[PDB]
Amino acid sequence: AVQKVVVHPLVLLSVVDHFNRIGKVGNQKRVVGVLLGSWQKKVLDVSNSFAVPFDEDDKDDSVWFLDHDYLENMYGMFKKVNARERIVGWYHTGPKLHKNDIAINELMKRYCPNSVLVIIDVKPKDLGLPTEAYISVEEVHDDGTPTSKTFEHVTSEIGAEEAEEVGVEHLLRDIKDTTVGTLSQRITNQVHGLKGLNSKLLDIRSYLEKVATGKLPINHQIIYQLQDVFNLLPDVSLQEFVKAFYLKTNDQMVVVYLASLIRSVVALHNLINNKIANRDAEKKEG
Amino acid sequence: ILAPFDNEQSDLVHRISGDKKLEEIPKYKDLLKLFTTMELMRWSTLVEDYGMELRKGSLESPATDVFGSTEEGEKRWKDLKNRVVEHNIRIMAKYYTRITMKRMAQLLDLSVDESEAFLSNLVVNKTIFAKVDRLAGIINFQRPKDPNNLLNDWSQKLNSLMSLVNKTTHLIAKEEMIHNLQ
Amino acid sequence: TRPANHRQLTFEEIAKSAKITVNEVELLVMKALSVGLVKGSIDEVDKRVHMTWVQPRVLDLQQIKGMKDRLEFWCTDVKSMEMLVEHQAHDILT
Amino acid sequence: VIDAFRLINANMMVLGHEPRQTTSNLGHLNKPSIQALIHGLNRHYYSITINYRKNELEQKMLLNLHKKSWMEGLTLQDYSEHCKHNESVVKEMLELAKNYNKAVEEEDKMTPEQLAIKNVGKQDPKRHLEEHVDVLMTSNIVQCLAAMLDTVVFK
Amino acid sequence: QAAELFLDTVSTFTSYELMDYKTFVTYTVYVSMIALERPDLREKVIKGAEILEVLHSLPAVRQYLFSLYECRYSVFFQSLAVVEQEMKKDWLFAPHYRYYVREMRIHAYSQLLESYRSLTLGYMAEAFGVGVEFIDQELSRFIAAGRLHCKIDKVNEIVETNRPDSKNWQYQETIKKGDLLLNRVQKLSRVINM
Repeated sequence: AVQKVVVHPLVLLSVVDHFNRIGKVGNQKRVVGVLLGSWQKKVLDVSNSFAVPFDEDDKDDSVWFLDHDYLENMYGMFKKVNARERIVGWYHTGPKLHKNDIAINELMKRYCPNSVLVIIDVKPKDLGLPTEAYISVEEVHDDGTPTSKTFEHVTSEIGAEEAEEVGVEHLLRDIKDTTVGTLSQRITNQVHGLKGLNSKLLDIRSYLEKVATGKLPINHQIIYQLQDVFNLLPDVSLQEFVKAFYLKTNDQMVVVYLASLIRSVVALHNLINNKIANRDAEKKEG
Repeated sequence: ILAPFDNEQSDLVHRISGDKKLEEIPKYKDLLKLFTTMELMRWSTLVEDYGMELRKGSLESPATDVFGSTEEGEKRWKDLKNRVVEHNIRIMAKYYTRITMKRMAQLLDLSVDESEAFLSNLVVNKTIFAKVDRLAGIINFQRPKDPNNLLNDWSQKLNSLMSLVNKTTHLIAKEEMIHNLQ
Repeated sequence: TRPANHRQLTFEEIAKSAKITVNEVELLVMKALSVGLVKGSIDEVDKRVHMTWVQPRVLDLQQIKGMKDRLEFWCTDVKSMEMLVEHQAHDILT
Repeated sequence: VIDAFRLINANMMVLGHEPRQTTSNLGHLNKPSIQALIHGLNRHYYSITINYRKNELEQKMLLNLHKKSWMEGLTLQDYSEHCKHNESVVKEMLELAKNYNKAVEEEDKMTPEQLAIKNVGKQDPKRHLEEHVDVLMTSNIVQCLAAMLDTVVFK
Repeated sequence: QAAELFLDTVSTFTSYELMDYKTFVTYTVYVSMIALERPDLREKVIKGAEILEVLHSLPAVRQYLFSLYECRYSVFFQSLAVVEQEMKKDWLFAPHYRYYVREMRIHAYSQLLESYRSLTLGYMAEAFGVGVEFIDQELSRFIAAGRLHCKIDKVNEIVETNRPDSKNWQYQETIKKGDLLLNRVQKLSRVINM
């Protein structure tokens, strides 16, 4: 169905300022809007979006209000300026998914049979991506219901277009990477990976702590996946693995040795050239 | 079932199987099932249970063609024996890793010298891999391991670990969403 | 029952546990490999079985605490390596 | 490139007066281009200065572009293409090594005034080998270190 | 490179200034016995029509080549001794006439043990040259040098063979060339800058 979704910075800025301008008026918690984008093969692209009047009550999670005519006429109005765009799904800025999401998704599945839900965090505090992508599906199991509606995650990333790229480059004057080389290849890849892995393990720790003491709704799929995780850890004490590891490392170090030798030779040549060329400049002054 | 093993034979078997009118004739469906499942019998039970079953009914005319003709009967019985021993060889090479020679001859209902003669032409024709040492009666079915392959498998295992750990957390959050909302 | 380390088991153990003689045990494992219940490989000349992967199962609430403890002393290695790599290569960029 | 303009009327110029009375020197920081002068500009309209307002929230949000997940920084690549790439690089390194001394020997047999022009049509190994050295060292070091820490992060 | 460049037997030898053709053929066969191996000694020096036609008039050199090729090690030593006597007093071979010999002998030793696995040193006595003590001393002093990879046991007088990987030998050469180049480049570096 869907493999990857790509998000442009334009919709992010639109989400941010919509949240600001609607939350300044009063103490609302969640806001809703509709996205526009394009399809190609199994890859989805999001270009722009517009807001919509939405109301929800904190007293109960079964009462809420959206506007149909607003959405219809606003889509018709954006049609007259660019016909390539089309309705693809909706977004809500909630920190975490709510109970009513299934109902709203069913409500606006009429305009797009393959609606995709997107969650944007407006005040991130970590290095992770602010966007999360979900798609509805029907799940089946042993007993309880033949089918049940459930969300499933889809990989998301932030893309860029040429004009958008030059705009965001002009906007990001203060912050720019120091060097491109082993620096950006090391810190941006390895340390952040350790951070993310530790965070994930902490979250699963928290859920496991919630069980066998507290609420205790023992679920079995999580247990099956945990067994699969704990069974897949390799063993590094095997003799053959150690021998192969040593062989490959010894094979690899020779190349660095050779490159260092070449660099030393080039440095000596440069020193000779500079000294010879510069020693012949003092006598010209007389 | 007379065709030598190949991908075209395999997918033709898969397409020809599961016919609504095929169940009208159960014996040949049973033969197809026997040739499509795992490790197959030696030689005796099928020749003792289907030899006579190829004379009755109102469809045994190809069976009478296979048996009654002298030269055709001999050639096709030899071909069927070769096919079943090939199937046994393939399955025992898929599941075993190192085997004695006496057990190999025992499972094939034929002597040790014919066993090695039947595996030699196969291995020199580049259809299966096998290395037999006949000073200790050992047969080895596994290739030597290069240093690259071990680390490649290790890296693949690491990638699978990371992917499944990523998968678990989203389901964790979805499960938690519907119990502590209020 | 057996731990992840030292999962290799002999033919006679299977023969005693399943109350059958040795000559059939191979077929048994063969069947256990055919229907995909367990994944592994088997040797013949040395009478050994190398077992690799078995299906998961449900288990009570006093057993998951073992997994919780394993995560407990798993997270600390990641944290320690994080700190070591961060401190060792500080001046490469502040 | 963004500019902002406002129009003026010629009757006020008939009065011998000019618009945009000047009270400070922060209005003349950018000299106009010649093509703006070629068209109407100051005899028909006047340009005004421009500025962009920036806040911390949107700027902090916007810097997430091209950031990659924690998975991409722990993969250690295939151990089969890496040796092929090293083998490929070593051969061109060898050829440039063979070609170096020929250019080293004749560095001063010709007057240096035309020395620079001598390198206008054909490549020079000295500049063309350093990039090989750099990429090779970087790839080898990072590939070693990734496996080095991964051997102990997992079990 | 000498044996490589001496493939001009058929591409003319009009340079009669330095020497005559027969000496050229003897020199080229002498260096071909050093440089190249059996799959080429059987393809270029034993199959050449012109070199064989010339060699037909020189019984000594033909015998010296066929003895090595036909694996008659007993008669090989007489020819080796005669040849080294000849080249000791010869020009442009004297200053290292010993080194050449020290190859051929050990070369023959490496050309017999590579087929069997447990040949006793008793057989070598009547198959290679009389004297068990001489063979023992030569084998020991060539094992100690690091070449001729094999092993000898003296309590029962048995010679065993081994097959070292072609990565160890391809590593000490790299390390020693690196050491020499580093010494040279350091000397160059501190010759300048006083």
